[PDB]
Amino acid sequence: MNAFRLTVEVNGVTHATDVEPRRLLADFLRDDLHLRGTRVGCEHGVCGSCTVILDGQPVRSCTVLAVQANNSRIETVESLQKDGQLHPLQRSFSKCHALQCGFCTSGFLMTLKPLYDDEDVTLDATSAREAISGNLCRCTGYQQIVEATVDAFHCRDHND
Amino acid sequence: MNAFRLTVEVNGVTHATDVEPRRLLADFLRDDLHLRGTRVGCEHGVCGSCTVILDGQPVRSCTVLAVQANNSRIETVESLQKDGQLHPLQRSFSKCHALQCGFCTSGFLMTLKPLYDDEDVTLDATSAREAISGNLCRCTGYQQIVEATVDAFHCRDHND
Amino acid sequence: NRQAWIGQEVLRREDRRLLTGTATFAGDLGVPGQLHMRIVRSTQAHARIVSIDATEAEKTPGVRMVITSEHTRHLGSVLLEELGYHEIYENIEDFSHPVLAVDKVLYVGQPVVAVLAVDPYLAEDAAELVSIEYEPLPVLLDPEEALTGKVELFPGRGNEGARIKKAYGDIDRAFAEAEHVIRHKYVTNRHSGVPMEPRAVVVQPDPARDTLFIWGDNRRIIAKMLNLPEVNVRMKHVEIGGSFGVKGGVFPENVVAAWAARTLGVPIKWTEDRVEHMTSTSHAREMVHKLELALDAEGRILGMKDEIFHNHGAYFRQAEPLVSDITAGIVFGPYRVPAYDATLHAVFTNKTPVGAYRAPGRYESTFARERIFDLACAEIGLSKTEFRRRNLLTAEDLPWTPGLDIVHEPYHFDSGDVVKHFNEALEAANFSEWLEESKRLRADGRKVGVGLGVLMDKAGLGLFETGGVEVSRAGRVTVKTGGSSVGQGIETVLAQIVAEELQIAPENIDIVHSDTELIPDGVGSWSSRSTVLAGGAARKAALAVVEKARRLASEMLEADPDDLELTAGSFKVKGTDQQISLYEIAAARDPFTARADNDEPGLAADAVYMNNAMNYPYGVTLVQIELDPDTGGHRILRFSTSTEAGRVINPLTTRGQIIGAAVQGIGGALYEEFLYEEDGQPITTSFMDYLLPSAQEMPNVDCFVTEDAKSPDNPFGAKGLGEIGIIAAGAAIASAIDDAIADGVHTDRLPVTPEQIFSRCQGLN
Amino acid sequence: PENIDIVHSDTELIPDGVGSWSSRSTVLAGGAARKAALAVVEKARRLASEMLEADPDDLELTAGSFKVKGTDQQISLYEIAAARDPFTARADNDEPGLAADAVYMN
Amino acid sequence: GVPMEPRAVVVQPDPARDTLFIWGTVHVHDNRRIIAKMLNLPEVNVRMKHVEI
Amino acid sequence: MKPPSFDYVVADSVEHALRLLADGGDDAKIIAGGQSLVPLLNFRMSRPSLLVDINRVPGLANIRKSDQTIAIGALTRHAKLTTSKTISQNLPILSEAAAWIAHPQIRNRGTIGGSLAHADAAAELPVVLLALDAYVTAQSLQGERKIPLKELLVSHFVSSILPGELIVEVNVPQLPHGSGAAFDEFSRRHGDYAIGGAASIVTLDEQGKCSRARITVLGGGSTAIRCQEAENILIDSTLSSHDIAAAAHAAVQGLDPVPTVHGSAQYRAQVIRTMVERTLAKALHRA
Ligand SMILES: Cc1cc2nc3c(=O)[nH]c(=O)nc-3n(C[C@H](O)[C@H](O)[C@H](O)COP(=O)(O)OP(=O)(O)OC[C@H]3O[C@@H](n4cnc5c(N)ncnc54)[C@H](O)[C@@H]3O)c2cc1C
Ligand SMILES: Nc1ccn([C@@H]2O[C@H](COP(=O)(O)OP(=O)(O)OC[C@H]3Oc4nc5nc(N)nc(O)c5nc4C(S)=C3S)[C@@H](O)[C@H]2O)c(=O)n1
Ligand code: FES
Ligand code: FES
Ligand code: FES
Ligand code: FES
Ligand SMILES: [Mo]
Repeated sequence: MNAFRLTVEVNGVTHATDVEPRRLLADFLRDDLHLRGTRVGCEHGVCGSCTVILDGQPVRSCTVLAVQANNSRIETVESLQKDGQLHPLQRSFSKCHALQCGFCTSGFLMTLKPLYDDEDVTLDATSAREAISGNLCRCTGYQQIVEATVDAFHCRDHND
Repeated sequence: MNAFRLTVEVNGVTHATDVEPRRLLADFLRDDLHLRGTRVGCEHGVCGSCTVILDGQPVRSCTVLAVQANNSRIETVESLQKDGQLHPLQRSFSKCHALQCGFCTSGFLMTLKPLYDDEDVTLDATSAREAISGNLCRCTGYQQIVEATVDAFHCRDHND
Repeated sequence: NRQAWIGQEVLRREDRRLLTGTATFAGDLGVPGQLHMRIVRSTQAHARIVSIDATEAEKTPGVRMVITSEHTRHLGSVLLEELGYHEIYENIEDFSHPVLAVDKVLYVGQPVVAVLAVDPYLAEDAAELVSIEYEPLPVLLDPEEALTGKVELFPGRGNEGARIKKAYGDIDRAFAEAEHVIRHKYVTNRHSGVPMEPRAVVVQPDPARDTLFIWGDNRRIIAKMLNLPEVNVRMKHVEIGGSFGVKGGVFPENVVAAWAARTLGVPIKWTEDRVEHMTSTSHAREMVHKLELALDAEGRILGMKDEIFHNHGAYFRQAEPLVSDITAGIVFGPYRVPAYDATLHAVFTNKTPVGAYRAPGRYESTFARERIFDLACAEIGLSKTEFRRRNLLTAEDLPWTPGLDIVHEPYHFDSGDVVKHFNEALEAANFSEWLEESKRLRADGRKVGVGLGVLMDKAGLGLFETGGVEVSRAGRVTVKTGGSSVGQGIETVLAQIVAEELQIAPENIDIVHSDTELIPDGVGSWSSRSTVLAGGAARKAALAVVEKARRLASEMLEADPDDLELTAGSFKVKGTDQQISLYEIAAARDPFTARADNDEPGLAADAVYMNNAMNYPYGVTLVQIELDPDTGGHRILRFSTSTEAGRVINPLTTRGQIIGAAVQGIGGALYEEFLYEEDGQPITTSFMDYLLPSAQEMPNVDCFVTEDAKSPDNPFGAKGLGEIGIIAAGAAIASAIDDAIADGVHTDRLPVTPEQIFSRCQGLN
Repeated sequence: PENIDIVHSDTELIPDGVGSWSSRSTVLAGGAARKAALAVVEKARRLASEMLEADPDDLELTAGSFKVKGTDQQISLYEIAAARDPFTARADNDEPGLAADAVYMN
Repeated sequence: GVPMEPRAVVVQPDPARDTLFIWGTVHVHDNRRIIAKMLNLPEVNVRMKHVEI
Repeated sequence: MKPPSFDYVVADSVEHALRLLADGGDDAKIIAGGQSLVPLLNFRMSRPSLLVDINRVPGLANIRKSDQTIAIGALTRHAKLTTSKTISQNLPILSEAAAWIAHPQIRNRGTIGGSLAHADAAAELPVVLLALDAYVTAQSLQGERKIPLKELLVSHFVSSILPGELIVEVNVPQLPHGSGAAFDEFSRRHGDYAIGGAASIVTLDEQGKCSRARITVLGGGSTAIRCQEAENILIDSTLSSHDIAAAAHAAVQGLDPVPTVHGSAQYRAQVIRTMVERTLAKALHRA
């Protein structure tokens, strides 16, 4: 029982706070940082929603103690939209109706983000399925998600 | 730069918490010891509502830094009621319509409490007025309060 | 003119909330002074108790209180089911916890003791330190062994469920007057929804002589048990992340929270552990089916028959036994069925209490039938396909008020199939089929299978569903509904329906639901209901505002007239010379003697209500699997489920429902089962054991195949759709697999494990 | 008056109200409360005559409940309301007001 | 008047943008009508909550 | 869902770390990725006294072609094992075998070191590494031990590491110029823990004869298993479909699989397989 002084940059914003070590990063991000965007479904790195960008790499915010993120950059689904506009991924996710409840949306979107931002590769239906596969959904059947991701990557590259 | 650990007894329950020195007792007794019973009207030891029992003596929770109250017994309006049954002071206050808004009720009640609990004195209209005078009300004005306090002291002593 | 909204692919309204992270879920909610509740659950499947009073829990600093049965049992009483039929036997018996047991325990997962701490960590910390004394008791697990003594759950007279029978026509003389008679016993899984959001409840009391605020319309029960009404509600809107009928209605956790929040005046928050979910929440699907089938030399049905045993788990939640009543009603689906005996047992075992998972009783029954069919098509050798072609509907003989005690689903009265023609669906819904047949080109691809789905969607429901329409000032319209947004895009469907009738873009309609202060009364969204019902409300209201306008906006200007050109968003008068907008009317009429809108559904004589609404959708599912004869893995090469349904309000979101529903069913067919060791201990509790379908395994393919044939008799004639995708996903896979070996349609017990696909070389010997 | 609770200034329950200024709220809002409570007595006494079979004349009718006759049986005012559940209806009143307002003080 | 409670307001937005909750004490608490028009987000959606004064 | 209370210290270097837990101590544990330890804490299935985060020690995530071996630091993520030096018909097999481990989001924080010292009976890296005759250097306070992979893997969730004794590096015999290597796995869902899987490597004598071959098994006992005598069947042979099948049939006959909800004992063993059969098949293709 002795709190640890943590320093983390969330969505560009720096933070300084005492946390007890045992607090999971997911719960840290939701409380008191009050970014409910990150969602928790399973409890052992499966569900997907959990997923956040840590230092450029998508990792589960739920198999990582908050204290382990000290002096590191973290990005959540909150950081996608910039100035009212929805980031291309979100825009195409709506264009193809790639979501129904909401839970498996932070997870997929953040998994797809660095993949998008880096110039390669294309994502075709087959390679698209393998990409999102690290995230589970109980509403869409992925069919539309797989269709959604592909659309996002066409307006990206071969754009007209 | 400087945190201070309080060890204070409030309405029986002892609390241990770190607070910045400049926070006033009133603000401390409302956050995060969510005892909104204590009310704040003026800001300089006048309104009355402010008033709490400190170590048996009624003092303003508002001219005392929360930090000055370390290792001391504190009681608020929440502490009158004992298992549903309103403390007689509260009863006569309703029996005589000694309150309309609510604000000047913690203040008066807590001022009157130790006076009640100690075996002396009687309170007659004249000596009753002098007692409550340390508290201001903008609704009654006092006539019924003075009538209320007296009633409370008759069922107290001579009492059939 | 103008354009049409209904039947058009409109990007749904709920999207932006969820994409950005503005969307609030019950778990996201925080309230100052909160107490975090952790529930100490059962670790025995069956036992009486001699509990401790921790003490060592209450001792841990940061623990405010610990709730035992001492508190909750006086009271409220046992959870309280629902309307209002079915009160023909007398339970309790069950309901569930209820609310905390200090007598007997009836399943691993049952709430025994609740703790209350400052953070959720200290809650689980101290909950551990609670010690409960147990005396184990003989553990029931098999539905058949349940009813035949010797072990009992409700040691009084009870003792093990409800018996639901349905019959008419002469079953036996039909069985006597037949050449070929077919028998078999089928056994079905135990799944549930297992949505991505676990259960969550937040309660805020107004401790001052008042109410309760609840986040997570069945206020009605909690209100009653606490004896806190007149409500005094106050259910607050939060978006939900998957019900599939699992999150159901009232849980023990729901009422403990309210009680404790009330008797303390302290905000109380509860969020469910996943392990908790897999052992605490609505199970389903577990049924046994004995089936007798009578046939003439032609092969048409002369009658069905036999017993069904529903493993209800330990108690009666919702359904109550609505599901069990429904199942016994529609095991016959869409067929010529002259007569049958249908006798159903709602039985109990030491398992998580059963609720209504997506299309409850339909996945279960639809399996048993399309498998007792493939078996007749084996024993008479007649083609599996044209059996159904020979023997479904009565093209001409409609309305078809069924034989046996029917409809009675759940009750009063009739009923029958007046929804469109059956077959030219099955006929026309064979794009790709007969060339999907061309196999094997001697290979290892093996599979082709069919399944059929009627659905008691509709379940009126019923009798009504409230709605309301508000136009005011700033260029927006607000629609209140009794329904609930669970993910099906209800807030959008209504947005279209209203937009069409109101002549205004749906980007301007906002939809409000499940705020009980605002919406004093309403039903929820059950058995594929609300679009006809809650949409019929929205129409009725939007049809009232237009008459409020186009008759009292007649007076605002000249004249009556009354006129040509009804609307383009406004009303250009008697020609194209100018007009009053529709918002401007509303802007005018607020302090001036009246108010500017409508909530027309309804009055003392009800509205909107589509009354016992029948409305049976139907279709086929078409499946081609590939098998790997050792390993026993599989690759579903082709998949296509078919559906005829009313008007189809939104093609885009309807596709989501259909595709989505199927994957849940395919998941049930080959992936999902709740497993239990001999002592009643649940095994599949994490996510590694309970296998939800993932992106790679599922067919890249799902063919939307919907047909708008005869509309029913419920305005703009529509149907329920959110449950038809799943129905046949069981029956089709199984028949596909048995065609895929082959040695003939002899599979019963679902799901289909690869170990079972170790008929591999028991195919060679 | 103990059994009666009062809710105010919560615009979700109360989409429209005037307020409280210029010594008014009794004859206005109390005048609202009257013809509301007077709307139930018909909604109830009418509804009670249908519940038993006696017509709207009885004893004189208050407990608050319903004594027909003198002095057999009775139906409480709450049981009437509890009975009007999802039976095709609703057990309450809110008649102030419409177009050509209510309450009427001009 | 100089009453004992000074003026106080609390606003919680539902960023789902649908609505806005005001436990403020605006003294005709049915004069959301002004705030509504002003902000141009009328008229429900500005849902006022009860507080003692 | 919530872990128990424990204390936490960030390790600055190897020795300073080895010290920090020792006096910790007794039941103090180290933490790298978290991907097995953290889930265990969420289930409260392990309650340590303090954690020592070695994850920030600078000299531990290296890849090196060192001499006759290939050196791999213990903090090397699986994510890297998929995309690395791994070239030259000296992939050698890892990126294919590390590809079966769950999903990118896990592979992104998981480490080779921890995965070994944890040692699940279905852990993939051990199976494939034992086929490569691995060599783990576990530095401790007192000295520096070197454990062959046959000795490291004790049991399910159990390694031959005495409390302390941190795995620092993993080395592999470089192999074979030239040869073929393949790994396959069977699981109801891709990326899940396998029912049964195999890792087999063959080296060929110009042209069709064979000179050395090594085979291992996933889901055999409580650990990865050498199919030593099945290897002798292969060696000196034509590599037809009459010795592969025969090797496999004898690569199983001695196993004691433990039944699971997904696996029956014989099935599991009978799913040790043809994983052997098709892995040996894929070992050979001009490779
Ligand atoms: C959904 C899911 C699926 C998974 N599937 C698989 C799978 O199919 N196959 C598989 O192999 N794994 C799987 N894993 C987890 C697997 O164990 C990780 O690859 C491994 O834990 C990587 O993390 P780590 O090695 O840093 O150990 P972590 O648990 O991340 O870190 C601490 C661990 O390191 C251990 N350790 C002990 N001594 C040392 C030392 N000297 N140096 C470093 N670490 C040490 C400790 O015992 C402790 O458990 C899965 C995990 C999840 C959440
Ligand atoms: N975009 C839509 C959505 C629905 N419908 C149909 O119209 C009615 C409106 O939906 P609703 O009344 O809510 O139907 P249910 O109450 O049966 O709920 C929908 C159905 O399908 C579902 N879809 C879901 N999707 C998501 N993402 N999450 C859930 O929890 C869902 N839960 C369910 C559940 S439960 C069921 S049973 C339904 O009959 C539906 O078939 C439609 O035509 N177009
Ligand atoms: S819930 Fe934490 S990773 Fe899926
Ligand atoms: S909608 Fe429920 S998880 Fe995708
Ligand atoms: S405000 Fe502190 S005494 Fe009046
Ligand atoms: S202060 Fe306003 S009523 Fe006494
Ligand atoms: Mo449902």
